[PDB]
Amino acid sequence: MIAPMEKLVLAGPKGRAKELLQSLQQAGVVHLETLRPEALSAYQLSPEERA
Amino acid sequence: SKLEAILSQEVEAEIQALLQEAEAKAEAVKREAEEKAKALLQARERALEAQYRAALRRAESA
Repeated sequence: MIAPMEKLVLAGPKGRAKELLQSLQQAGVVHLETLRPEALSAYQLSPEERA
Repeated sequence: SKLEAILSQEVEAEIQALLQEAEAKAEAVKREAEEKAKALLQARERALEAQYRAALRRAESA
């Protein structure tokens, strides 16, 4: 039996975004999604984080 | 909501610290201008007092 595979939506601030993505990536049991077209930007990340 | 309160409170306090920085900058602009104004007034008063002393010496010579 294939698992029912629920959806997980999160939000918040961006220093907390990097920190919660760290804490979500340490317990790595989640798949990702683009979530572009509605009401938000494509998130060009940062220049210093790109370096 | 709760996350609205978090985001608004935190980065609005950041904006408030930015406004405090701007007001400190404006105060540092005004301070040196007041210093130059009072120094100009004192130099003008000194030149006037030297002028009046020279006028008194001229009156004494006459």
